[PDB]
Amino acid sequence: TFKTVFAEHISDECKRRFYKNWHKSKKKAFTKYCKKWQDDAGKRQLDKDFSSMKKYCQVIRVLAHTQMRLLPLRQKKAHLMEIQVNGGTVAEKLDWAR
Amino acid sequence: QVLVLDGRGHLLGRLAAIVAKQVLLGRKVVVVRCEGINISGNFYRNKLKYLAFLRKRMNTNPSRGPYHFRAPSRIFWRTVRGMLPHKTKRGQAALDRLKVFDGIPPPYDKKKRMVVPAALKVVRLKPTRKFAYLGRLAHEVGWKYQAVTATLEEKRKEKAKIHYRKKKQLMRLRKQAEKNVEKKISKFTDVLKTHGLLV
Amino acid sequence: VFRRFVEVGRVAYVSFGPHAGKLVAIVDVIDQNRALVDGPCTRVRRQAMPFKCMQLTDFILKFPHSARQKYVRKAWEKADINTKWAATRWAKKIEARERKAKMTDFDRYKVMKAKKMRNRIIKNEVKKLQRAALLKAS
Amino acid sequence: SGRLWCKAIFAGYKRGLRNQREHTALLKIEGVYARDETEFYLGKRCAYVYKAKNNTVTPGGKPNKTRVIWGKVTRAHGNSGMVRAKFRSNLPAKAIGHRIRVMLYPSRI
Amino acid sequence: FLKQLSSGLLLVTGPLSLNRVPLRRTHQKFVIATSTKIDISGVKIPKHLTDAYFKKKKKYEITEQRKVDQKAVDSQILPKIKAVPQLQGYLRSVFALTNGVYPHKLVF
RNA sequence: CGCCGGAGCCUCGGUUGGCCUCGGAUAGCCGGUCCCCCGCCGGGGUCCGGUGCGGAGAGCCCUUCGUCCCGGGAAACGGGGCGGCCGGAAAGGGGGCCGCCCUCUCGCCCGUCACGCACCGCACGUUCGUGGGGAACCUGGCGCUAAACCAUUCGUAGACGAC
RNA sequence: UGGGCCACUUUUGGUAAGCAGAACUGGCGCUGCGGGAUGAACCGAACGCCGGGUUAAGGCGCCCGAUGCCGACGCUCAUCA
RNA sequence: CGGCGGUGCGCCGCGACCGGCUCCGGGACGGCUGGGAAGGCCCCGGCGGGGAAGGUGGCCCGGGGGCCCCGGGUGUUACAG
Ligand SMILES: [Mg+2]
Ligand SMILES: [Mg+2]
Ligand SMILES: [Mg+2]
Ligand SMILES: [Mg+2]
Ligand SMILES: [Mg+2]
Ligand SMILES: [Mg+2]
Ligand SMILES: [Mg+2]
Ligand SMILES: [Mg+2]
Ligand SMILES: [Mg+2]
Ligand SMILES: [Mg+2]
Repeated sequence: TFKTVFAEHISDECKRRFYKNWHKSKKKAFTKYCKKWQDDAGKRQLDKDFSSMKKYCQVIRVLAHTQMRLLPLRQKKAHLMEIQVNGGTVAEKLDWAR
Repeated sequence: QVLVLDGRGHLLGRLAAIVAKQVLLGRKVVVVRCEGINISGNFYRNKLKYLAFLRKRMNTNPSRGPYHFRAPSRIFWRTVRGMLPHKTKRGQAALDRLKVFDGIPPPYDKKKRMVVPAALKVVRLKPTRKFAYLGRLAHEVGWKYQAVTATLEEKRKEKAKIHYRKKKQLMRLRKQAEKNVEKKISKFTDVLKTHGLLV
Repeated sequence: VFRRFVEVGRVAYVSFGPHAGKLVAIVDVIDQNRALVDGPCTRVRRQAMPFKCMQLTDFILKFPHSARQKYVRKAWEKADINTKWAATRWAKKIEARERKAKMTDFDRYKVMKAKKMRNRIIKNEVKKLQRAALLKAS
Repeated sequence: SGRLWCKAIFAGYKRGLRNQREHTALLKIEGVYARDETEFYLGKRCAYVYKAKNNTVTPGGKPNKTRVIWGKVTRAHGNSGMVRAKFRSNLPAKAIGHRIRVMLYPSRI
Repeated sequence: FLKQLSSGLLLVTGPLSLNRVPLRRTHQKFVIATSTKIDISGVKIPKHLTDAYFKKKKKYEITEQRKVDQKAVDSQILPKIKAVPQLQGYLRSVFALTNGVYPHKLVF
């Protein structure tokens, strides 16, 4: 794995995945990471990361999770997986993904 | 202090014996480009030797039997291990101070590589005799990173070519400089030529 | 393509063995791996000598394939092989190596002190040339 | 203000294939690779330097952690440049493949 | 090197202005003789200095007798080694072993 | 509790200058030139040089007693200590460059002048090294206030754990 | 003690046997040691406790002491050497 | 902080000479043989008489050239032996 970039906003559905006990936690996951998007230097660094991924990587896999609030199941913790992106050049794969 | 040897053009067993002896003596040895190691005898013979080794297996539970590594670096490492007394603390320490790689990783891409003329194919084998390439042998036995290493190696080769051209220009410039300042530096060129450091 | 050949008359340099560092001439070829050599003006008797301990030079002097000591000697003196070999860069490198081996401690200190300044000056002028090339290329 | 001792490696003990004689040690000095080339080092005294837990007295200084077992190069060994060394205490087996200092001062030049 | 004493110990001088080695005794075995000589035959060493002089007596203080003896000998010896170029610098430097330098291969 | 920023203690050992890089052929190689030919400087053509490799790992680089006077030689564009520009992903580079605020004519090579515990013949001396690891002494600055397991629940699980 | 066994050459029965039976000498049994990877009888050599030297049989790519000789002359390619 | 005669050193070390035993190195001298064999120098030692090719010049043919080199033919020292 070369680099991992997350979205600015991640729903509590996916946040539940990161905790073994969501009832006793403070829900602090990504609370300090989310600030990389709203700051000028942070988003400049993010664009630098995207440029590095564009110029170095070979296969691009996108992270997506199911919406479990639309289901009759008891559990509310979303299932997060990696789905590979197949297509043209790495640059346009990354552009489509972003 | 670390002995770095370029494996391209070397014979497997003869290089391994010297590596094992040096490592027992106490040097830290890194063997690089293990896909370029040669073995005497034709490819079909060598691959049947390795296929018989592959057939060797523990009947009761194969997961506990011999481990048949497919990487050329691991093949060389296992040969050295067989030449070492690896069932003792001394042999294990020797194996620890030995390090073996495939291709040329970039701690060592920028360092000069040594060769061992006692274990070179062109010196030890008659030109009419046949030989085999360890990279091809490993690929046909099950190694899965032959092309990746080739592309990375051609990248390294292009970068090294650029560096070598720059160095050639630089030291040609140095020779021009010495020709320029020979009038001033004659007082030392003569005392070096009278002791054999020059020409 | 080859440039040096083992024929009758070519002089050769003895790399190792008893008569190492001396020049011999091929007088006759005995077999695949043995030759008859003779140094008349360089302290080598007529004897069989293997090809493995010799290495040819770019000098050929003419005598019959079974000539005698006097005739080989006169051909050698006519050709002036001693002076030509002394002029040769091969012998220059040989004697430079000998002199460097013979160098002593005081000579080592002298050479160290001299090459310190020689490298310093050459490095400074190299920097000057780099600056000139950079300014003319920018 | 530099090194005044040559570098040697304690290769092993005097031995056959199945018997070990601990009172004699085998040494590789660097740069010497011939029996006729080992002649310089006969009679030179050699030392093994190691460190321990607590201090010991030192000649001309305050006590420190260093300790030394002294020896002497006796005669050559084989054809490849080995020599035989005899130490006033048999070298510990943990010193296999470690540095042994070979001095110069018992000189006869 | 100056002379050998009656006890077999070499009498070494050393120039104080060069390498801070005073009139001292040394052992013939623990030295290396380089192939560099000084035309010292035209130098007179005072007779009174001997093994009895140089032997340890019993904090050490340098006596005026030692200082004046050293002054005489060193003033006699300095000009003769100033006549050899770079010799003062060679004497002032310190011998040491570096990488790849093998004692059995180098002519001392 | 985390990063930047003082003496020390204990303990674990080794070590006693660096080499910063073409790719390769071996019945053949290496370095320049370009009057010439295509291509984004490279490949080739030509020619001239080396090849028991000297643009040689049989090699190269650094080469450490120190300080104090004057002279020569070398430098003058040099030596050291701030902001920008580039240098890298196979197991990411502490390298170069540009402007910089200041300073020295001191660094290197030849000479002149003396001096330092000259410790009285003697051993592990001389580094890498503010080394790795563990406790506390400590002056400040910039910062932050989690999660796992148990207990309970579930049954997509289950001998018990586990999930 | 009165169960023996093994080996060079000789030798009887048996197709043969690590079979069964004899002659000569030497061994193992009663015996450690260096070499033959490993082994009762094979090769060398027999033993108080040690230091230096040198050997036997066998060896000197590495395990593993020793050729890290600029060793000599040839033969041999084996997809079962 | 006495000279001698004898005993030893609190611990760690060093040197020198003597003798014994070993492993090497550097010199120089002489004997024997086919009273060494070959070989060196004295115009191939000189004087004559022969031999042949692993045939030198010479001559003949051809080619690669620009007088030299190369292959074959003949032959008996000539400009090698
Ligand atoms: Mg230390
Ligand atoms: Mg009974
Ligand atoms: Mg029977
Ligand atoms: Mg019994
Ligand atoms: Mg008995
Ligand atoms: Mg027995
Ligand atoms: Mg066997
Ligand atoms: Mg027998
Ligand atoms: Mg013994
Ligand atoms: Mg063996």
